[PDB]
Amino acid sequence: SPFPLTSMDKAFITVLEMTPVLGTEIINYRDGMGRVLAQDVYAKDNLPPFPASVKDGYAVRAADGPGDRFIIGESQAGEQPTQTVMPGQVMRVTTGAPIPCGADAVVQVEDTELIRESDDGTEELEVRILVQARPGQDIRPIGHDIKRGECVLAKGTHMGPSEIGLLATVGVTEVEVNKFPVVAVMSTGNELLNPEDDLLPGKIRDSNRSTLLATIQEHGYPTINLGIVGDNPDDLLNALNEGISRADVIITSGGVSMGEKDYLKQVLDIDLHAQIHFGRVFMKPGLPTTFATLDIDGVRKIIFALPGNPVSAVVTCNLFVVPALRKMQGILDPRPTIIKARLSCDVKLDPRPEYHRCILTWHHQEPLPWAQSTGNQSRLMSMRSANGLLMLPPKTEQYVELHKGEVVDVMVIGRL
Amino acid sequence: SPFPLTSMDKAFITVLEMTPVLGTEIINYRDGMGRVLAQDVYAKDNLPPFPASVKDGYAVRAADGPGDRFIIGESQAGEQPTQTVMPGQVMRVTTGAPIPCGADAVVQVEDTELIRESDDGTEELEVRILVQARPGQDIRPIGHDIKRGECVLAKGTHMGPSEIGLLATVGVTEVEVNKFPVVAVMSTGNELLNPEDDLLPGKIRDSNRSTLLATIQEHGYPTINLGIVGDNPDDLLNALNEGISRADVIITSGGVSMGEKDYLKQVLDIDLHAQIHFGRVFMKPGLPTTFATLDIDGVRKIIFALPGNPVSAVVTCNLFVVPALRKMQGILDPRPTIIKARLSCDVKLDPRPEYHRCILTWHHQEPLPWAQSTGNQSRLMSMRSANGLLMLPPKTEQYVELHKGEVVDVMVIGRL
Repeated sequence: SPFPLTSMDKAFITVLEMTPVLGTEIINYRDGMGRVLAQDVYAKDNLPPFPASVKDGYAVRAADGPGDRFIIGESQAGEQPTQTVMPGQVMRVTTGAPIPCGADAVVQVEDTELIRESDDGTEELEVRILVQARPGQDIRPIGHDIKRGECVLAKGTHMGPSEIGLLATVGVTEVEVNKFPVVAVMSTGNELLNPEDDLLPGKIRDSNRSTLLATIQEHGYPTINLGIVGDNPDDLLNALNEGISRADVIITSGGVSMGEKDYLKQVLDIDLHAQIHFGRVFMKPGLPTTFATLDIDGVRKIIFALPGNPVSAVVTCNLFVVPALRKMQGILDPRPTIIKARLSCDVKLDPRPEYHRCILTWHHQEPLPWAQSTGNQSRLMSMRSANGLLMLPPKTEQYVELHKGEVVDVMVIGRL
Repeated sequence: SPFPLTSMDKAFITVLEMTPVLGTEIINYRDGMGRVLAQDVYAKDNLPPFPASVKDGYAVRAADGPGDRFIIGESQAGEQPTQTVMPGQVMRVTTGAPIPCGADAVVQVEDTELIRESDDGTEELEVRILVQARPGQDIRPIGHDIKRGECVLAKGTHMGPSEIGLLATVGVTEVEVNKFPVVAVMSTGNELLNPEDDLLPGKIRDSNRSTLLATIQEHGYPTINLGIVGDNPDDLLNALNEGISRADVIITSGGVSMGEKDYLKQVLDIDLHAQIHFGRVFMKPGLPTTFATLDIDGVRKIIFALPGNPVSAVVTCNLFVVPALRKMQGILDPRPTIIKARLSCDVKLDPRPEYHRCILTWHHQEPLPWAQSTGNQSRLMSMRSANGLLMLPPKTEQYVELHKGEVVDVMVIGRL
């Protein structure tokens, strides 16, 4: 130390290379949102499991052709019919009802005309079939949608609502998935008070813990608030030991610049015996960002020591922490989604790659969204929550500034 | 009935026009994610509340200019200094520390050279200042970032992690927000079994409840599972009455096509005394979709009767239900985000506007994402969860088909 400047590219790959994938657990399928399957899932039944009508109408014998027919009964959803349709007969069917024995096609009600009904009008007795049915018409045969023994979901699938619905369909209500990481967050600094506190001389409220915890919670991971820790080695070691005991990932903010600090980087190295992989990153903001791993008893803990600056802490959380968490919970390609957008304002480039929260908006019929950096002046736009992180290239002897309208990379960090 | 075909545009505006905005409640700021503020929030303190150093270095008198200086002490984060810097003196400062009386500028450590330190090396005693400081240099004056009395968040703001961090910063830990809707979901149909059940003759498992509940939960709203209800008027009325009692929004699936059904539309009208605003929509899938409101005791309940077809139920939930829920929880412009994408395959157009789940992907440096419809054939792509809903125009005497590469509208429905 001062630790080497690590390039942004190397820092990012290092995080993903060194981060473990968590082990597996069995869950109820209803709790599956955002989980990654650690097993293939097979169907144990056909869908449909009986031949089913696609339409409201009549189950017919195609070989009878068009003509006038006696209605012998009705096949209704949920009940296996017991009658057999004979020549000159049909059975009323509704969508989803089983096709009765004897019938080999369905004719939809619009292709029929009713001839006779009961005196009280509640039962149809005779119908005119106006068309020549093709065999199998408007019937879903057994297993048309899913066959018994078919693999319907592969291991590695990241589940959303439709996958949960598919598990329900096939009756696989307990599934093996990767665990979610438990993430502990602490803040360090003698100037910090809790949000609930009135100010005292020399002090400010801690906002990083809240911002970071919210960011992690937004992605669905369980969290632990480890509070504010004093900037001294003893208290820091104790807090880190608690985090290691209680969590898979520890995030700290503060204590990583040069000066009064570097207690933190020193404590990680000498007292905790952690391996610090990088301690400075060539990026703006985020220069003092630190990443370490600790191996205990065949388990790898990961530690992120983020800058105390509140803006820097939230940018680095989205760039480094979130992808790591995604890898830990089993997502095969944990990289963030990066989209192309048009800059709303001119921006000056820095020798470091630069990152800034922004709002992405689509304008009428224009194919690319516009990216407007936050914090810098309309009323409505100044109220929206950031959903992007602008990713600006470092300046070069040639490119020193980017202009309004130019296409840039933006990392998605909020629901769009 | 058969109810008039309502255009997709009219159906959508009707839903948003008729849906109420819920009342307000006070919450702890930590629970604020996704909430909409129903109050303006003001700062009661300045940030910083004392003049603060931007840098590690020395607090100086600019009028002394460059030269050799006695270091009289250190100002550290969290402690108000008690000494006054006199001519020819400086005080060590770290980033965030208060500027002592007497000093009017900070010179960063890189613009200095140390002359003398204590015998044990732990305390700096004399330093050479190499530059002419400008008055106020590297100091954040009181209120530079936030002024006492400043409105930092406006009513109508939809909160994310950064807004939660801002509440923590200003110490406003309880805030008035709109309530979230409680959404009850039931399925109807005599053919339906619970996911936990083995199949019986004539029956299939209910997947809609699971898919719909997951979709609603993904957006963060509380839900109630009302189970499977028999397709008969008595049981339907009882279930609806339970939903009305327990929830703000009731979603049913099944019972809305012509035939064995229309018990549901009849029960809503005659027994529940609800106002059905539309009962068919000119769309594919989703034709039988029904929307109703019920006013009791100055409270408006909303009821969506979605198609029983599992694909139709999930498309209609994203098009109609989600925007309604967004309006109920106070979001000022509850419309979904619609983006432009390139079709991955040729598609035939229908006389109805058509909607289909898809996966959006960005390719290397290409500015527009590609949209690939689900369900229709690579391995990896067939595993991803849908994040889009393709919105296809109705066919016209001129446009009958859309080709691979053509730009189409896609509604975002998943984290991208």
